[PDB]
Amino acid sequence: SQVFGVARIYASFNDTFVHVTDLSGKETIARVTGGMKVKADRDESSPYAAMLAAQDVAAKCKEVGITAVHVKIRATGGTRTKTPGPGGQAALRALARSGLRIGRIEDVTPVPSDSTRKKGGRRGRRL
Amino acid sequence: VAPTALKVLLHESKTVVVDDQGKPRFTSASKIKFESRKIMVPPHRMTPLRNSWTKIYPPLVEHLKLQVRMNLKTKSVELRTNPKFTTDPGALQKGADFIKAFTLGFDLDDSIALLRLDDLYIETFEVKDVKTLTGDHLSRAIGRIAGKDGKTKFAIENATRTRIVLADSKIHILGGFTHIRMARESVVSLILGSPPGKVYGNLRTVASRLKER
Amino acid sequence: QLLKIFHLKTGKVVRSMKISSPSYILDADSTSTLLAVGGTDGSIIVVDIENGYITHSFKGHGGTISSLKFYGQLNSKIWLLASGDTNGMVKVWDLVKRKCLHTLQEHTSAVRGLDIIEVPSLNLLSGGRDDIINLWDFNMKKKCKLLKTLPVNQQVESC
Amino acid sequence: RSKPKELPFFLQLSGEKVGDEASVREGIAHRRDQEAQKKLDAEEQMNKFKVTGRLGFESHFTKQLREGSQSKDYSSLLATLINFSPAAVDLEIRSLNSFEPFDEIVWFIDALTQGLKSNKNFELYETFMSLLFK
Amino acid sequence: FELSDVKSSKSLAEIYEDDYTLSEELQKAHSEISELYANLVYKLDVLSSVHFVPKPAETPTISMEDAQPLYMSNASSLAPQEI
Amino acid sequence: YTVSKDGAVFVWEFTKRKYSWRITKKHFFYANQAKVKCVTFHPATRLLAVGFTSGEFRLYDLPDFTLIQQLSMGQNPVNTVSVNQTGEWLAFGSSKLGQLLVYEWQSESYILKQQGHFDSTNSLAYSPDGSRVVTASEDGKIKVWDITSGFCLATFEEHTSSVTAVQFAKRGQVMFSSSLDGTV
Amino acid sequence: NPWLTLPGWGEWA
Amino acid sequence: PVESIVLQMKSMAIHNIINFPFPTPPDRVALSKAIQLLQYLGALDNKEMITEDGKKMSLFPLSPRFSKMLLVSDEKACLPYIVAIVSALSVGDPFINEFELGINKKELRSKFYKSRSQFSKLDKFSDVFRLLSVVSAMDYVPKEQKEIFMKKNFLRGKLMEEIVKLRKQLMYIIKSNTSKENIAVVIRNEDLKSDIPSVIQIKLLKQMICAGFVDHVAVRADVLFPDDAKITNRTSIINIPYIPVLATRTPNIEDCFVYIHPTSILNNLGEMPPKYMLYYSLHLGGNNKTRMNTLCDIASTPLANIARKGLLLTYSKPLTGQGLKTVNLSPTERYCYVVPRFGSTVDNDLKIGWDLNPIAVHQKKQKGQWTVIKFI
Repeated sequence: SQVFGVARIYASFNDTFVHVTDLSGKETIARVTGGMKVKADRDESSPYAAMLAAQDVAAKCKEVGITAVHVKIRATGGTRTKTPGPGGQAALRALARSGLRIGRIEDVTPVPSDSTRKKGGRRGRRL
Repeated sequence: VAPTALKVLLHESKTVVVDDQGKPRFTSASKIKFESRKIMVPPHRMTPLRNSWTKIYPPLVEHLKLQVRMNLKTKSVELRTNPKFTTDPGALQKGADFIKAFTLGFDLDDSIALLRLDDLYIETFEVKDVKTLTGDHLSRAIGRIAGKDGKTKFAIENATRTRIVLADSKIHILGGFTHIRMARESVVSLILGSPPGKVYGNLRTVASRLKER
Repeated sequence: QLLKIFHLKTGKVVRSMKISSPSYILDADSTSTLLAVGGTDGSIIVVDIENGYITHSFKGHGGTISSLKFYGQLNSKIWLLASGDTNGMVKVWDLVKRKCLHTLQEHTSAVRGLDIIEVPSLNLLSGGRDDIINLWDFNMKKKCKLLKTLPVNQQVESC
Repeated sequence: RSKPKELPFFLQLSGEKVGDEASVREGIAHRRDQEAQKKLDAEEQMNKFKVTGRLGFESHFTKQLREGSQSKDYSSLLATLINFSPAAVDLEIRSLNSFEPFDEIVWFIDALTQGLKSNKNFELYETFMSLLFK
Repeated sequence: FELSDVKSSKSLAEIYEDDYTLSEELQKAHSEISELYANLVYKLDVLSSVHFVPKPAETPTISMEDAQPLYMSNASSLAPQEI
Repeated sequence: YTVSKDGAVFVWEFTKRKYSWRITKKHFFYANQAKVKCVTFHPATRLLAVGFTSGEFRLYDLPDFTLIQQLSMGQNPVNTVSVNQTGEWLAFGSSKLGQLLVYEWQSESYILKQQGHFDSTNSLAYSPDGSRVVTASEDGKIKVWDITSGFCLATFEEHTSSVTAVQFAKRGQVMFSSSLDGTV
Repeated sequence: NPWLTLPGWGEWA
Repeated sequence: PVESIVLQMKSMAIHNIINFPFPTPPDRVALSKAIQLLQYLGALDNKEMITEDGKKMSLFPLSPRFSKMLLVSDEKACLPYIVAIVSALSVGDPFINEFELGINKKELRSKFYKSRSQFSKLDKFSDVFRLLSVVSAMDYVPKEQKEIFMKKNFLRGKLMEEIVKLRKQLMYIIKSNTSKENIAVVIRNEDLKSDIPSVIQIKLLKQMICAGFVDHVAVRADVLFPDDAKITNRTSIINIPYIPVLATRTPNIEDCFVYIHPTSILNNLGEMPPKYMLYYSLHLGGNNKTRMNTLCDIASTPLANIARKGLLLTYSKPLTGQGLKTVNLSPTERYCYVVPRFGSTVDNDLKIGWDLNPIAVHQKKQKGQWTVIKFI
């Protein structure tokens, strides 16, 4: 009586993606981002954008028939930060408030055993 | 007798009834899900967990009305939503975040702010993400962030109105989204090599703006 | 998850209730006094429009409700409700007896079209998204037989 | 003028103070409770006192007002009217009934009308009916 | 304006309660200031006075003294131009 | 009924334990630090008026100990309390500021409320008609008095220092005063 | 008829 | 009933009752009496227009008095008691009394005294609940035990089955009007059956009966006119006088006096009877004195709240005195103590009113009148 999904959240510095798919991941159920739900570019990564996106997905998730989801949070990873930002955390909160049962929460950030050089250069970046 | 004496106010029936318009009329019909969260606690934080948990379960079990327990065998803190008592759907996730803040290194009273409010987030990043520092260069960067007697870190905490846990090269910032952001640039500026004194000056400027607004 | 009843003549919202789950199937009887609400939880809620109260609460379906059909006539004791879920499963609920009368599982895909007609014995027309239509005869007794299955070669949204 | 001179665990804090500047940009942004509390204080004043003495339906003044109208002689009412304290004067004028046929107001005007004819206690008789219009 | 460089005793909640609930401490200085000057002026007045100088001196409070007579109303205290 | 400084009221009755006086009931004034300074009791109406050292008085009904009312006349002790024959007027007095207040507890109205000058009166002036006289003290407060009633109608505390002189205009509508603070 | 110990160390808390 | 004629007629928004051109006119006196009685039930306002309660009475088919109790009964699940009561009075008395039995043999009269005693437990001062006791007790008597139950208790059997049937239909009527599913309600025996009413339910039950018979309330003479008739401990209860509220004051007050029936529970009381008693009706039977058909005893504040809806109750001006301050909210709102007066006004000496105990109460100025809202 409980159909499961997979809520894949990608929390980038400049945007947050809330993507819900089947368990397999080949077929998408609903994809909503911060840019969907805000008027200004500066607020795409805002937590407020994230909660609105999650609520829209949660409503769409219900319409399909899926009642629970497995959360696979991730960040940009690679040569950049490995921890999801506040936007991803806010989206996870909204899904819990939406009423969709959360099955399991895992961090699947792309972590390189070895990586290429970063964009900053020697003197650093992120002034 | 004393010697000083004088002298309140004032089963569904299995049938239907058909009304003048031909309509049927029937009798009235007879008049928060269980969820769990796992967070593992690392070794270095559990002794703080032991002596502090006398103050950690009360808010969770009372205000959030969560079902609290931890696994000694797996060394993890467990929270469950009790269907017959729990009322707030977001309490279970809220409790997990509060436990996580303590796990990352924040003070207990600092972590309680997560429970009290709904708009506090943890920002996390690493020193090499800003600039690849190694050997003594990395150590001096960490010292610069902390400052003598931790003064530089406290300056950021008070000015940007957040908290910072400086776990080696691992930085965690707790507060409101804008507030935690403000702290990051000050921390990052120190990493890039700005002297603490010049950074402290900018903290005073933003702090005044914070009070004005 | 709020059912709201609006009276056109008065131009006001007469009644407002809370449903257990958001619903996307609504059915009203020909006599214009009953409303059926089909939620994804498999719960069926029958509401008296004029008096604005729940009359029946049937919870037998497993999947989301996809089709609701009211059968009844003015000055009749034979009022009936038919419900079809997304599992190709149809139930014949009794309003007067307040119980499930017949259960059907021949459809495989979601049932989107339901219809009951009187045989001068009641005939049910069930059609689903599996490109087939099933014709059944039934009575108030324990009789429910399949007469014909018609391959219509189209996804039956309504029949 | 003489009247004598006079947190929740889940803090509902939102907006710029909590750093949610985005909500401010996007435009998203208890007196009855005081009335309800003041209701409780009134009841809390009612339950404070439980005087249970037996008291008459009609006060002394209104009895004379009725009796005087029966006899058309308001001297007893006028004589006691001079004797009340300024407060005891004032409460009675407001307590005067105000429904059709308005008999009570009619008698009191006749009382002060009689008082003026006596040409005594004028400033008093003058001020009572000033309170009457008030 | 000076920024504190030591750990704040008040925890992250506590500043939120403080925000939820010109300065109370500032007027405490004002009141205590006024107290001393009454004491200073008295003693200096005593030492410099030819004649005797006496020493200068919740629940609902009664106003013993009023700036204007009781029967007088506030509305009657305003000139037509002010209204 | 016996009352102590600590704020305890004992009800004594003659009863069998053969018969002797005993404290049947005990009521306590739970004043935080105020101590009872003056007390009076009217047997006919069972009214207990007690003045504490903090400067506030409480009206009580005995023996049920019901708090009829509590008011504060200031921070100075309530020196003396008295009750009328009928029991409707309560007179309170504070010696420090020379207060005298008569209270109509039935209607919560003030029959009398006057305060005397703390200092010696430096100057005086009659109104041109003589109906009123104005007095000035070393405090710096002016007070206007009616001759016929002999009571203070208004007090003015605008002057910071002692008011040295007071005088009326020939019309009498206006009054002028000078003070050592440096203002007229 | 009438008419006629630290809470929860090892266990759920 | 003449009250039903005017009640139905008023629900038809028809203003002029007295001069209406009836084909067969009722006499003007009863038409006037019906309006006052129908006002006493709170169904007409002070200007004689139907109120919300009256409209519900027009829907109920019973007499307007029996209309009133059922309407105001919808509280604290006391309905089965009221329905059991209303059924008993409607049919008649099931009690075969000692006089009818001719036993006013010493062992038989003694059984009659126990049989009344077991049914007397509900209330010492009231007879209407003794009617309730047998009616509710009947429900638990199996079919084979009826006649034995009948013979043992000196009760009328064929009358009793009537009560049970009357209870069944009557519950349908009130449920149909009160319940939102008006026609769909189906009565069941289990609904009628119930356990002993609690003390609060008993009191709740006495005041409901007052809602009907508010006009029919009698005061002890020793309360209203001390020494008018000699009352003392030796006097038997049947000889203790009472006065109705609306009795016209005769030159000799003894004429208005009304007395308790011997069959009433109050006769065997021994102690002094209630100061107010509620009576179904008065009977000239008995040459010595007029007798009561007493139902239940009501106190002061209970009586005030019941007549608050009706126009039989008048309120005095705000009381002032020691601890009697009138708290005021707005120009049209205040809180104070008032001494209610039940019956005739003090000015009205033709009819015989009395004063009730003072009580805390809330008023509001409507049309210049401090209409009472609720007792504090």
